[PDB]
Amino acid sequence: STGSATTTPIDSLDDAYITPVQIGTPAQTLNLDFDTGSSDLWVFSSETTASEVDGQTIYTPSKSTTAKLLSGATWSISYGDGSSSSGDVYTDTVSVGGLTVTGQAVESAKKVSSSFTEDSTIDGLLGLAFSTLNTVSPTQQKTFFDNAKASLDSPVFTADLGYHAPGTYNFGFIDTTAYTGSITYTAVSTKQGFWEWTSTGYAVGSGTFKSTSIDGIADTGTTLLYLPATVVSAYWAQVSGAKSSSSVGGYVFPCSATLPSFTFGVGSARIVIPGDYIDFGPISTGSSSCFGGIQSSAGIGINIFGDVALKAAFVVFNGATTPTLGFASK
Ligand SMILES: NCc1ccc(C(F)(F)F)cc1
Ligand SMILES: NCc1ccc(C(F)(F)F)cc1
Repeated sequence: STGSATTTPIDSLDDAYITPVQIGTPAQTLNLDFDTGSSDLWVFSSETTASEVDGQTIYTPSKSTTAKLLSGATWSISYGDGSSSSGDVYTDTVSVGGLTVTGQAVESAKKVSSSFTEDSTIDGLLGLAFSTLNTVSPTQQKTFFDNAKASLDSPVFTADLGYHAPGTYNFGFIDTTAYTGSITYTAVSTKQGFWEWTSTGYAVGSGTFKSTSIDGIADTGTTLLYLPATVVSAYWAQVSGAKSSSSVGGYVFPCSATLPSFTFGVGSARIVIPGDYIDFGPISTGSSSCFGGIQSSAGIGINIFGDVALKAAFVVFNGATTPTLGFASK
Protein backbone atom coordinates (compact mmCIF):
# COMPACT_ATOMS: atom_id res chain seq x y z
CA SER A 1 0.00 0.00 0.00
CA THR A 2 1.02 3.66 -0.37
CA GLY A 3 -0.19 7.07 0.75
CA SER A 4 0.25 10.61 -0.51
CA ALA A 5 -0.83 13.86 1.16
CA THR A 6 -0.31 17.57 0.45
CA THR A 7 1.36 19.62 3.16
CA THR A 8 0.78 23.37 3.36
CA PRO A 9 2.65 26.17 5.17
CA ILE A 10 0.61 27.65 8.02
CA ASP A 11 1.69 31.25 7.35
CA SER A 12 3.69 33.47 5.02
CA LEU A 13 7.01 32.58 6.70
CA ASP A 14 6.76 28.76 6.47
CA ASP A 15 6.87 28.60 10.28
CA ALA A 16 5.32 25.13 10.11
CA TYR A 17 3.46 22.83 7.73
CA ILE A 18 0.08 21.14 8.23
CA THR A 19 -1.19 17.98 6.53
CA PRO A 20 -4.81 16.73 6.68
CA VAL A 21 -5.25 13.44 8.56
CA GLN A 22 -8.46 11.39 8.86
CA ILE A 23 -9.13 9.97 12.34
CA GLY A 24 -12.00 7.75 13.43
CA THR A 25 -15.21 6.40 11.88
CA PRO A 26 -16.77 8.32 10.32
CA ALA A 27 -13.65 10.32 9.45
CA GLN A 28 -12.81 13.42 11.47
CA THR A 29 -10.26 15.42 9.49
CA LEU A 30 -7.62 17.28 11.50
CA ASN A 31 -4.64 19.25 10.22
CA LEU A 32 -1.54 17.84 11.90
CA ASP A 33 2.10 18.95 12.02
CA PHE A 34 4.21 16.04 10.74
CA ASP A 35 7.23 16.00 13.06
CA THR A 36 10.24 13.77 12.34
CA GLY A 37 11.72 15.01 15.65
CA SER A 38 9.12 13.39 17.92
CA SER A 39 7.16 10.16 18.17
CA ASP A 40 3.73 10.99 19.61
CA LEU A 41 0.52 11.40 17.63
CA TRP A 42 -1.50 13.81 19.75
CA VAL A 43 -4.53 15.95 18.99
CA PHE A 44 -6.70 18.67 20.40
CA SER A 45 -9.84 16.87 21.55
CA SER A 46 -13.20 17.19 23.31
CA GLU A 47 -11.17 16.46 26.49
CA THR A 48 -8.87 19.49 26.16
CA THR A 49 -9.32 22.17 28.82
CA ALA A 50 -11.79 24.54 27.17
CA SER A 51 -9.85 27.73 27.97
CA GLU A 52 -6.84 26.19 26.17
CA VAL A 53 -8.58 25.76 22.79
CA ASP A 54 -8.68 28.76 20.41
CA GLY A 55 -9.98 27.82 16.95
CA GLN A 56 -8.43 24.36 16.59
CA THR A 57 -10.46 21.48 15.18
CA ILE A 58 -10.94 18.89 17.92
CA TYR A 59 -11.06 15.11 17.83
CA THR A 60 -14.17 13.71 19.55
CA PRO A 61 -13.64 10.02 20.39
CA SER A 62 -17.26 9.66 21.57
CA LYS A 63 -18.41 10.21 17.96
CA SER A 64 -16.08 7.54 16.50
CA THR A 65 -17.40 3.98 16.31
CA THR A 66 -13.83 2.59 16.16
CA ALA A 67 -12.31 4.57 19.06
CA LYS A 68 -11.31 2.54 22.14
CA LEU A 69 -9.96 4.03 25.36
CA LEU A 70 -6.57 2.52 26.20
CA SER A 71 -7.19 1.77 29.86
CA GLY A 72 -4.77 3.41 32.28
CA ALA A 73 -2.50 4.91 29.60
CA THR A 74 -1.27 8.50 29.88
CA TRP A 75 1.20 10.64 27.96
CA SER A 76 3.21 13.78 28.66
CA ILE A 77 5.65 15.48 26.31
CA SER A 78 7.99 18.48 26.44
CA TYR A 79 9.53 19.82 23.24
CA GLY A 80 12.94 21.43 22.83
CA ASP A 81 11.29 24.86 22.49
CA GLY A 82 9.65 24.53 25.91
CA SER A 83 6.17 23.62 24.66
CA SER A 84 4.36 20.74 26.36
CA SER A 85 1.11 18.77 26.37
CA SER A 86 -0.42 15.75 28.11
CA GLY A 87 -3.54 13.61 28.39
CA ASP A 88 -4.90 10.11 27.84
CA VAL A 89 -4.85 7.67 24.96
CA TYR A 90 -7.32 6.16 22.53
CA THR A 91 -6.80 3.70 19.74
CA ASP A 92 -8.59 4.46 16.48
CA THR A 93 -8.33 4.23 12.71
CA VAL A 94 -5.97 6.80 11.18
CA SER A 95 -5.59 7.50 7.45
CA VAL A 96 -3.07 9.69 5.63
CA GLY A 97 -3.64 10.30 1.93
CA GLY A 98 -5.21 6.91 1.26
CA LEU A 99 -2.99 4.94 3.68
CA THR A 100 -4.93 3.45 6.59
CA VAL A 101 -3.73 2.11 9.96
CA THR A 102 -6.13 0.46 12.38
CA GLY A 103 -5.49 0.52 16.10
CA GLN A 104 -3.21 3.56 16.00
CA ALA A 105 -2.58 5.18 19.36
CA VAL A 106 -4.26 8.61 19.24
CA GLU A 107 -3.15 10.68 22.22
CA SER A 108 -5.91 12.99 23.44
CA ALA A 109 -4.69 16.28 24.91
CA LYS A 110 -6.21 17.22 28.25
CA LYS A 111 -3.70 20.06 28.76
CA VAL A 112 -1.64 22.01 26.20
CA SER A 113 0.91 24.78 26.64
CA SER A 114 0.22 28.35 25.56
CA SER A 115 2.20 28.10 22.31
CA PHE A 116 -0.17 25.41 21.03
CA THR A 117 -3.31 27.32 22.06
CA GLU A 118 -2.13 30.42 20.19
CA ASP A 119 -1.48 28.43 16.96
CA SER A 120 -5.07 28.13 15.68
CA THR A 121 -3.89 26.38 12.48
CA ILE A 122 -2.29 23.28 14.09
CA ASP A 123 -4.71 20.65 15.44
CA GLY A 124 -1.98 18.35 16.72
CA LEU A 125 1.26 16.60 15.86
CA LEU A 126 2.04 13.38 14.02
CA GLY A 127 5.40 12.05 15.19
CA LEU A 128 7.72 10.31 12.71
CA ALA A 129 10.90 9.78 14.74
CA PHE A 130 11.61 6.31 16.11
CA SER A 131 9.08 4.69 18.43
CA THR A 132 11.59 4.53 21.29
CA LEU A 133 10.79 8.22 21.97
CA ASN A 134 7.03 7.72 22.40
CA THR A 135 5.86 8.99 25.79
CA VAL A 136 2.84 6.75 26.43
CA SER A 137 3.00 5.11 29.86
CA PRO A 138 3.01 2.40 31.14
CA THR A 139 2.89 0.77 27.68
CA GLN A 140 4.90 2.56 24.97
CA GLN A 141 3.07 2.96 21.64
CA LYS A 142 4.23 2.82 18.02
CA THR A 143 4.24 5.70 15.53
CA PHE A 144 1.97 5.84 12.49
CA PHE A 145 4.95 4.99 10.26
CA ASP A 146 5.99 1.99 12.36
CA ASN A 147 2.43 0.64 12.32
CA ALA A 148 2.18 1.12 8.54
CA LYS A 149 5.65 -0.25 7.69
CA ALA A 150 4.69 -3.87 7.08
CA SER A 151 1.96 -3.03 4.55
CA LEU A 152 3.91 -0.34 2.70
CA ASP A 153 5.32 -1.25 -0.70
CA SER A 154 8.68 0.08 0.55
CA PRO A 155 9.39 1.00 4.21
CA VAL A 156 10.04 4.66 3.35
CA PHE A 157 8.44 8.04 3.54
CA THR A 158 9.55 11.18 1.76
CA ALA A 159 9.31 14.85 2.63
CA ASP A 160 9.05 17.40 -0.19
CA LEU A 161 8.41 20.71 1.60
CA GLY A 162 7.65 23.81 -0.46
CA TYR A 163 9.12 27.30 -0.16
CA HIS A 164 6.09 29.56 0.42
CA ALA A 165 4.10 26.86 -1.36
CA PRO A 166 2.45 23.46 -0.80
CA GLY A 167 4.44 20.25 -0.79
CA THR A 168 4.00 16.51 -0.41
CA TYR A 169 4.50 13.72 2.13
CA ASN A 170 4.59 10.31 0.42
CA PHE A 171 4.49 6.95 2.25
CA GLY A 172 5.70 3.70 0.73
CA PHE A 173 7.19 4.86 -2.58
CA ILE A 174 9.74 7.32 -4.00
CA ASP A 175 8.45 9.71 -6.68
CA THR A 176 11.29 9.81 -9.19
CA THR A 177 9.66 12.80 -10.92
CA ALA A 178 9.95 14.98 -7.80
CA TYR A 179 13.73 15.56 -7.78
CA THR A 180 16.67 16.19 -10.10
CA GLY A 181 19.85 14.16 -10.39
CA SER A 182 20.43 11.27 -7.98
CA ILE A 183 19.52 10.65 -4.36
CA THR A 184 22.53 10.49 -2.02
CA TYR A 185 22.02 8.21 0.96
CA THR A 186 23.83 8.60 4.27
CA ALA A 187 23.95 6.57 7.47
CA VAL A 188 21.54 7.17 10.36
CA SER A 189 22.13 6.60 14.06
CA THR A 190 18.96 5.71 16.00
CA LYS A 191 20.73 5.71 19.37
CA GLN A 192 18.92 8.87 20.52
CA GLY A 193 15.63 8.02 18.76
CA PHE A 194 16.10 10.68 16.06
CA TRP A 195 16.86 10.60 12.36
CA GLU A 196 20.45 11.51 13.24
CA TRP A 197 23.12 11.77 10.55
CA THR A 198 26.46 13.45 9.79
CA SER A 199 26.81 16.25 7.27
CA THR A 200 30.17 16.43 5.53
CA GLY A 201 30.60 20.21 5.66
CA TYR A 202 29.36 23.54 4.42
CA ALA A 203 29.94 26.63 2.30
CA VAL A 204 28.74 30.23 2.55
CA GLY A 205 27.60 31.81 -0.71
CA SER A 206 30.16 31.20 -3.44
CA GLY A 207 32.92 30.51 -0.90
CA THR A 208 35.17 27.50 -0.47
CA PHE A 209 33.51 24.35 0.85
CA LYS A 210 34.76 23.49 4.34
CA SER A 211 35.01 19.74 4.95
CA THR A 212 33.99 19.11 8.55
CA SER A 213 31.66 16.62 10.22
CA ILE A 214 28.43 18.11 11.55
CA ASP A 215 26.23 15.65 13.44
CA GLY A 216 22.56 16.62 13.55
CA ILE A 217 18.97 15.50 13.14
CA ALA A 218 16.56 15.83 10.22
CA ASP A 219 13.55 17.48 11.90
CA THR A 220 10.49 18.54 9.90
CA GLY A 221 9.02 19.83 13.18
CA THR A 222 11.65 22.56 13.67
CA THR A 223 11.41 25.75 11.62
CA LEU A 224 15.00 26.95 11.43
CA LEU A 225 18.50 25.58 10.85
CA TYR A 226 20.52 25.29 14.08
CA LEU A 227 24.25 24.73 13.59
CA PRO A 228 27.45 25.11 15.66
CA ALA A 229 28.49 28.61 16.66
CA THR A 230 31.58 28.56 14.42
CA VAL A 231 29.55 27.78 11.29
CA VAL A 232 26.82 30.28 12.15
CA SER A 233 29.35 33.03 12.82
CA ALA A 234 31.01 32.34 9.45
CA TYR A 235 27.66 32.71 7.68
CA TRP A 236 26.50 35.94 9.30
CA ALA A 237 29.93 37.53 8.91
CA GLN A 238 29.11 37.73 5.19
CA VAL A 239 25.97 39.86 5.79
CA SER A 240 26.65 43.56 6.28
CA GLY A 241 25.20 44.81 9.57
CA ALA A 242 24.21 41.39 10.92
CA LYS A 243 24.77 40.79 14.63
CA SER A 244 23.73 38.41 17.37
CA SER A 245 21.09 40.10 19.53
CA SER A 246 20.64 38.90 23.11
CA SER A 247 17.32 40.75 23.49
CA VAL A 248 15.94 39.17 20.32
CA GLY A 249 17.53 35.77 20.95
CA GLY A 250 19.59 35.22 17.83
CA TYR A 251 21.15 36.71 14.76
CA VAL A 252 19.31 39.60 13.11
CA PHE A 253 20.19 41.52 9.98
CA PRO A 254 19.07 44.71 8.18
CA CYS A 255 15.97 43.89 6.17
CA SER A 256 17.54 45.70 3.16
CA ALA A 257 20.41 43.19 2.98
CA THR A 258 20.64 40.38 0.43
CA LEU A 259 21.44 37.04 1.96
CA PRO A 260 24.03 34.58 0.66
CA SER A 261 23.12 30.99 0.03
CA PHE A 262 24.21 28.21 2.39
CA THR A 263 25.47 24.84 1.17
CA PHE A 264 25.59 21.68 3.28
CA GLY A 265 27.26 18.39 2.40
CA VAL A 266 25.64 14.97 2.12
CA GLY A 267 28.43 12.52 1.48
CA SER A 268 30.02 13.81 -1.71
CA ALA A 269 26.85 15.68 -2.77
CA ARG A 270 25.84 19.28 -1.98
CA ILE A 271 22.46 20.76 -1.08
CA VAL A 272 22.18 24.52 -1.69
CA ILE A 273 19.79 26.59 0.45
CA PRO A 274 18.99 29.84 -1.43
CA GLY A 275 19.56 32.99 0.58
CA ASP A 276 15.87 33.96 0.39
CA TYR A 277 15.02 30.82 2.42
CA ILE A 278 17.03 32.28 5.34
CA ASP A 279 14.97 35.50 5.60
CA PHE A 280 12.31 35.22 8.30
CA GLY A 281 11.19 38.84 8.09
CA PRO A 282 10.95 41.70 10.58
CA ILE A 283 11.42 40.91 14.27
CA SER A 284 8.29 43.00 15.01
CA THR A 285 5.72 44.62 12.75
CA GLY A 286 7.24 47.61 11.00
CA SER A 287 10.81 46.90 12.11
CA SER A 288 13.72 47.21 9.70
CA SER A 289 15.62 44.46 11.56
CA CYS A 290 14.93 40.99 10.19
CA PHE A 291 15.33 37.59 11.83
CA GLY A 292 17.77 35.05 10.42
CA GLY A 293 16.90 31.47 9.51
CA ILE A 294 20.31 30.10 10.53
CA GLN A 295 20.95 30.21 14.29
CA SER A 296 23.38 28.73 16.81
CA SER A 297 22.74 25.32 18.37
CA ALA A 298 25.02 26.18 21.30
CA GLY A 299 22.17 26.53 23.77
CA ILE A 300 20.33 23.45 22.45
CA GLY A 301 22.85 20.60 22.66
CA ILE A 302 22.26 19.14 19.21
CA ASN A 303 22.37 20.43 15.64
CA ILE A 304 19.00 20.58 13.89
CA PHE A 305 18.43 20.46 10.13
CA GLY A 306 14.96 21.99 10.29
CA ASP A 307 12.55 23.12 7.59
CA VAL A 308 14.92 25.85 6.30
CA ALA A 309 17.33 23.11 5.20
CA LEU A 310 14.91 20.28 4.41
CA LYS A 311 12.70 22.35 2.09
CA ALA A 312 15.70 22.90 -0.20
CA ALA A 313 15.82 19.12 -0.85
CA PHE A 314 13.81 16.02 -1.63
CA VAL A 315 14.33 13.95 1.53
CA VAL A 316 13.96 10.18 1.88
CA PHE A 317 13.41 8.70 5.33
CA ASN A 318 14.32 5.04 4.73
CA GLY A 319 12.98 2.94 7.60
CA ALA A 320 14.55 -0.33 6.51
CA THR A 321 16.17 -2.51 9.17
CA THR A 322 19.31 -0.44 8.68
CA PRO A 323 17.77 3.06 8.37
CA THR A 324 19.24 5.68 6.06
CA LEU A 325 18.45 9.22 4.94
CA GLY A 326 18.43 10.24 1.28
CA PHE A 327 18.87 13.77 -0.03
CA ALA A 328 18.37 15.01 -3.58
CA SER A 329 18.27 18.43 -5.19
CA LYS A 330 14.95 19.57 -6.65
N1 LIG B 1 10.67 18.57 16.42
C1 LIG B 1 10.71 17.87 17.69
C2 LIG B 1 11.98 18.20 18.46
C3 LIG B 1 12.10 19.40 19.14
C4 LIG B 1 13.26 19.68 19.83
C5 LIG B 1 14.31 18.77 19.84
C6 LIG B 1 15.59 19.06 20.60
F1 LIG B 1 15.58 20.34 21.09
F2 LIG B 1 15.69 18.17 21.63
F3 LIG B 1 16.66 18.90 19.77
C7 LIG B 1 14.19 17.58 19.16
C8 LIG B 1 13.03 17.29 18.46
N1 LIG C 1 9.20 20.77 17.35
C1 LIG C 1 7.87 20.32 17.72
C2 LIG C 1 6.96 21.54 17.72
C3 LIG C 1 6.23 21.84 16.58
C4 LIG C 1 5.42 22.95 16.55
C5 LIG C 1 5.33 23.77 17.66
C6 LIG C 1 4.43 24.99 17.61
F1 LIG C 1 4.67 25.65 16.43
F2 LIG C 1 3.13 24.60 17.65
F3 LIG C 1 4.71 25.81 18.67
C7 LIG C 1 6.07 23.48 18.81
C8 LIG C 1 6.88 22.36 18.83
